[PDB]
Amino acid sequence: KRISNCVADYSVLYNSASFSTFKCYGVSPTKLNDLCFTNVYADSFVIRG
Amino acid sequence: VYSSANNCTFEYVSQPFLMDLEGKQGNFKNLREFVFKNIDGYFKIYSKH
Ligand SMILES: *[C@@H]1O[C@H](CO)[C@@H](O)[C@H](O)[C@H]1NC(C)=O
Repeated sequence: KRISNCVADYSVLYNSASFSTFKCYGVSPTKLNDLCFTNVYADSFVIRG
Repeated sequence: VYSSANNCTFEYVSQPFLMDLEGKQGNFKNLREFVFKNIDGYFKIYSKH
């Protein structure tokens, strides 16, 4: 799924704690609201623990 | 208007517009002008009824 032409909102993404893994490779998640990107993609699949 | 499509990026809807689908042979009552431009890849629309 391609996400574009919208104001990014990761505030609800890191303020929650239901997730188990929040590792961000390449870029650091501490500054995400100050970074503007051209294309945002999102994959989704299920895998065992 | 086309046969098929494969992949693309942009899609816009804006506010709904209502026109009349009935065609006649009488004299015209409105004039519409449109200007399409492309500077640095930016598409420009200029119109006024
Ligand atoms: C769409 O697919 C074509 C392959 O025919 C590819 O060349 C093009 O880069 C793709 N467009 C995007 C935005 O990924």
